[PDB]
Amino acid sequence: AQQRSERYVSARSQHPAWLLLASRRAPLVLGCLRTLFEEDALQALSEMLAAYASQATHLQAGRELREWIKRRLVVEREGRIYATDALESAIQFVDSLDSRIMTSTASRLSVVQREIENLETGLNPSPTGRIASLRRRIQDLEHELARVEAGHVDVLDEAQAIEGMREVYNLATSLRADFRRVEDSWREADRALRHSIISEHRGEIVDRLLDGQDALLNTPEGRVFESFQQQLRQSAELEVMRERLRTILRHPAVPKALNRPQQRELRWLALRLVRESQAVLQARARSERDVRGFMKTGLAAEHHRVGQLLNDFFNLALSVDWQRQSERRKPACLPPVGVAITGVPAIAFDGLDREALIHDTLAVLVEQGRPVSLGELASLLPPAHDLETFALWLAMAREAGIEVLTEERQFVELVDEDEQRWGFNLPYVGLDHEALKDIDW
Amino acid sequence: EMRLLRHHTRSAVVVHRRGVESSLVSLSWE
Amino acid sequence: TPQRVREAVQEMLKYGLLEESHKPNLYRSALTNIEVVDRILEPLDLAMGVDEVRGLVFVTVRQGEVAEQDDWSHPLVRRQRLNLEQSLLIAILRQHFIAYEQESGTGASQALVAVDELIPQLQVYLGELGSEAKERNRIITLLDQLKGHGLVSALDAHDRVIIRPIITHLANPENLQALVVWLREQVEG
Repeated sequence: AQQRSERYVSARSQHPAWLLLASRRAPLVLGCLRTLFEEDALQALSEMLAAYASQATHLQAGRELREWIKRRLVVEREGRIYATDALESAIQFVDSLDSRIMTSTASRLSVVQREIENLETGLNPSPTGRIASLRRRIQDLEHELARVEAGHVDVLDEAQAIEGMREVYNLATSLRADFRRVEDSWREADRALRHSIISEHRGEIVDRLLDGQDALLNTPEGRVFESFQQQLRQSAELEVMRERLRTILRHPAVPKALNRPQQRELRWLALRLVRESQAVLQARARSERDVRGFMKTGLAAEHHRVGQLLNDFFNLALSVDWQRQSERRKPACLPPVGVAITGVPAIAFDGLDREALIHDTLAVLVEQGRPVSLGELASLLPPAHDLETFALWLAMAREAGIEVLTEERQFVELVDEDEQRWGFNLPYVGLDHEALKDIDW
Repeated sequence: EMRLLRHHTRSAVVVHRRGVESSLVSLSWE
Repeated sequence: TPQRVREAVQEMLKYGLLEESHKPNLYRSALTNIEVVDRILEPLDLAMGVDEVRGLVFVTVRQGEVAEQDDWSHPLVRRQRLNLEQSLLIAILRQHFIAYEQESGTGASQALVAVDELIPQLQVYLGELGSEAKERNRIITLLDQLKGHGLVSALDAHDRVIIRPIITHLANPENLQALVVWLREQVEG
């Protein structure tokens, strides 16, 4: 009994999912992670954490992400973040607290009894009992056929149909729970293999493994997945199953049992399962290819020796005084590598941009904080193109609802690049920041 | 094409609509 | 003399190294003319090192009959010597590069490390300053000093630095052993 307590203590100390449960900001993190799986992740996490001060932002988000990566909650391959089984387990536990489909049903008992009978019949090697069981089943089927031909077609009740639908959905949707587990097992097997190779470096083992074309990364989960997908490759029963499901879906009791998302999930079981099964073979192939490429490099002995030397240096580094500037600035002995030259031998595009102009005009309006007409705005911010700007200001004024007067004229003199003069007979406008502060552009 | 327009034009009329109403404004240059 | 050979020699001497990922033509031209490049660089007391596995062509000081030419008295050498603080930082970066290289496969990837990750490990040896600003400024100064030697690049918008593969030839096991022996002698008396 105490062994259970010790194991619980160890699990609380170690398992990353429980640590995520114990995290203070678990709700936001879980919401973000669940939404994403349906670099930029840091952006989304910071944006979500923004309007949740209550109770840095970028720095704290990065620190949390790196801590979780160190905790192996998520993995990083080249530039992308990928999930593990623990994330899905935690998500399931969290969202299961709302509503759970009951299993203690008579229909489940019937299915269990049928499966038990099937197992007991299948495991028997006797050639006589199987024949007797087949005869009994045929006799029972003939009795049922005679009773049906007597006019006793049995139609189940409403509650019975609802319970059957719910149980079928519950049992069917559980096929996709083990996918990440196989990938995690393959990754950990690959890491163990690389550690063994580097620890060993012996070239004979590398040559033998490269010569051998046998599949590496052998785990029982791989064999189970292979058998499952091999039986899944037979579409003959898949078509019948899909047709039966689509026939079932057209029943008046459906809206009373399953919501829209459940019906959508049930409608496309077969193709989705096939595609998901296919999606793992590419990952296995890439893992094997990367392992073989790493083996062909033949630098394991080099890395082993350099690691040993670095460990020796870092062991020596604990016997020096880093509190002295003179010692820290004492030159060492390292030849110059990659020495460059000694500096010298000692001898109608572009057009117009709108966003920048809008932002600068907004900044001027907010900094001045007073009504401004077109003349002053032109003076403070001389334009490159005289047109395409007056129109923009007038459009902003009209859209914002700020009134524009046309009975009076303001004369603005502009000079282009090639000298000369132009005069604009603009009407009068007054621009303020407060009115237009809440309109997108 | 406002760049080419400015070469061979001497006036402009801007039409803007807000809500279900519209309005016109006149300009010039020289 | 072929024009491509001369251009490759000029570029390599100007920059100190040639990378196939950025200059594949120069890398191939200089790689296929090792004897010619050696003959050209012999009067200059320089030597060429090639790493086809990592695709790099660098220039080092040619070794003469002199037992100790110090590798820093060459007239064409412009850079300053290396002290112990920068040496420890380089060793830590070498360990980071080893960690990056261990779990790496086919494909083009780069070794990027954040400053905040590097801060505590160097604080372990050097110590800790009163404010985080002081330590951050010290780390930035050291990173700039090492970037002057071409080992890293400038910081990006996300407070990260890139470790150039040249450190692999800077921290080769022979130089590592020599520096370890020298430091051991420094500590012992």
